[PDB]
Amino acid sequence: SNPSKRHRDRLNTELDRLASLLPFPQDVINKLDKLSVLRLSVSYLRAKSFFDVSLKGVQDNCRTKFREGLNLQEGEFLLQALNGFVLVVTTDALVFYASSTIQDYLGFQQSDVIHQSVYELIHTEDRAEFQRQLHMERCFVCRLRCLLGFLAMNFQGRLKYLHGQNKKGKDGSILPPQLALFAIATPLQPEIRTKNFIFRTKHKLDFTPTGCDAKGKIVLGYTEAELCMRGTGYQFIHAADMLYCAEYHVRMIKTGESGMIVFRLLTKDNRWTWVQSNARLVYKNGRPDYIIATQRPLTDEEGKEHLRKRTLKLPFMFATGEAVLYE
Amino acid sequence: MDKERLARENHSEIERRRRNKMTAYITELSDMVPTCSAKPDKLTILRMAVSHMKSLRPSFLTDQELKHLILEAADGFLFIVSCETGRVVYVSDSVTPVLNQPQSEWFGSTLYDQVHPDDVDKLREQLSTSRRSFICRMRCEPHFVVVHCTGYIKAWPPAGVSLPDDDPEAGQGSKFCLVAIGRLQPTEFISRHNIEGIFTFVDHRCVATVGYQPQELLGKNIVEFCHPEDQQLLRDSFQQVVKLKGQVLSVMFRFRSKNQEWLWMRTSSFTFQNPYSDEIEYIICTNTNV
DNA sequence: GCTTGTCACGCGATGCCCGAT
DNA sequence: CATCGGGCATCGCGTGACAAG
Ligand SMILES: O=C1Nc2ccccc2/C1=C1/Nc2ccccc2C1=O
Repeated sequence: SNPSKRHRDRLNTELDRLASLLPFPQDVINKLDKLSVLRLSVSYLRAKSFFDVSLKGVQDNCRTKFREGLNLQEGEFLLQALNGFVLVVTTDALVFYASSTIQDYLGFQQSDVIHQSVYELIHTEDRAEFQRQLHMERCFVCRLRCLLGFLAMNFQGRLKYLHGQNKKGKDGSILPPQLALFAIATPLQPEIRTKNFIFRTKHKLDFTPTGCDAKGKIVLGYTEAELCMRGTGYQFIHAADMLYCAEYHVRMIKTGESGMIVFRLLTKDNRWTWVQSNARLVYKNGRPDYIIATQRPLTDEEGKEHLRKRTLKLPFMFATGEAVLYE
Repeated sequence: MDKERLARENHSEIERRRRNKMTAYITELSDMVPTCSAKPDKLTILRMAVSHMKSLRPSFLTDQELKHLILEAADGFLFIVSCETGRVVYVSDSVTPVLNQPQSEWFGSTLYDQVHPDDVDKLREQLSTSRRSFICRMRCEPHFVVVHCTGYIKAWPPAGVSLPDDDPEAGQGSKFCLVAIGRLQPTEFISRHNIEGIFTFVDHRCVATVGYQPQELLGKNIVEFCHPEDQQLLRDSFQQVVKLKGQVLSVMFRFRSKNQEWLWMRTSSFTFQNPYSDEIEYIICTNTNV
């Protein structure tokens, strides 16, 4: 042996001692490096120091053993109900903490993210905004690196003093704590194999739906009974397509075939879905009897394209809004 | 510059920054343990950090620390209800600082009994048969607060939690449960009403016109937003536009804005006739700021 | 087959400790 | 009470082996 070797061996033994104490599974610990070991040790100490100041149960007249067991997992229940993950970031843009579910949403292990620069997980065009929210309530949107490209995510949180961080001065004196962002990050919200869905709907002569096939129930969300108790089809049609649909209804009355039109229908989720439909009159004894509309759902993009290429310029054509439907 | 020399310099710089990071983390450890801050070398700092971690000590945080972080970040209270009956299987203490209600008022109860009746049916559509997110009105004369709920559907009973024989849950036999968090929270626009005045379609421009979101208007009668002096005028307008199908009727009234402020609005209304039966589907209104 | 990174090791320049001045 | 050289310990630097991606 030699002095350098023995000193390095002592240092490495202390590093292995630190690694064996980290609050992570053994498979996570074994694949760690010395720098990550020290980083996670510092992170654990800082978290415990903060909770030593900030922190510290079912009601006493409502205690049952099952409810106590649920209380012992209340935190994980909240985490799973977040539909996203927790993120505590310091003024130094360091990830003070990230909940495990980050791996479920971005593909990053929480052991590789904690005590690292948060900007490493953000889109550059959004980084300038993030620190803007870093320096009491906060509700913004940023795009974060997603290893499952990027992912747009809404952040809802606050700025609170991260106590117990023992920031020491030039004088060796303790400094007051800095603000830190405590945030919950969730994804955003606005068709699949149903692109090849071609479904048919039967209607009365006034376009009151009286029948619907299975793919129609899957696309529009109504049961066959629910689709009929809500009046004619004009109660389902977007207000930007009402007069277009009415003109093509007049065309169908005067010809028996409406041709291919692209319009928006209201689902049971109170959502709008584009359809390419063709209504045909079916006759009984030479007198019209009922309409048979055979349609295909469209993505919002190609629906907007069809609306842009509308032959008829009609009022409310470029209007957007929400609707409800009653019986 | 030859590539081997540049590679060697990059490698040396990487190792230098690596040693820098190691010493900085050792300094942070010295700042983080008791008597180091109150000067030691790297070995003593590492040994004292080992002892401190041994005294402190799988998850990085505890369940209580995680709950604390989530609640400090975005408030809320956890509730676990059954999908069949809505029976409140669990409610956290955070319901008291959120709804001003004790845990007793929710336990042994059902979620439909805790929400506004006008939401009950909606609630059912969120409980029958992964993720869920809705908005309802919860209790606290009685009083209600708009609560945003987001959660998921978990197969009951939960793994790891022991269910004793003499427990009130032993005989329930629920198969799924909603585990959720509840939190407290000169232009014109077009609209579509029924014959009675109920908003059935609301343009998104209403936000810039009256300060309301479309969901805040849909379902409500427009007369509810009208000044009591102007209410009979608006009602007679809605009644007369039905008798005069095709004709356009304009009326000025006072709309109660989002800030409970009166705005002078001109609403021009006409009717949409079915191309076959010539019946009135709805009333199209254009509501313009004045 | 290149790139970035981890770990060990050789190597001196100081550090600490401490009999011996 | 210091100061002074021993020998081992600390510590920062550069480089080479080796591997993951
Ligand atoms: O193709 C439809 N599928 C539907 C499902 C539910 C309710 C209505 C419709 C459809 C209409 N196609 C039309 C064409 C011209 C005028 C009116 C209409 C409609 O109401």
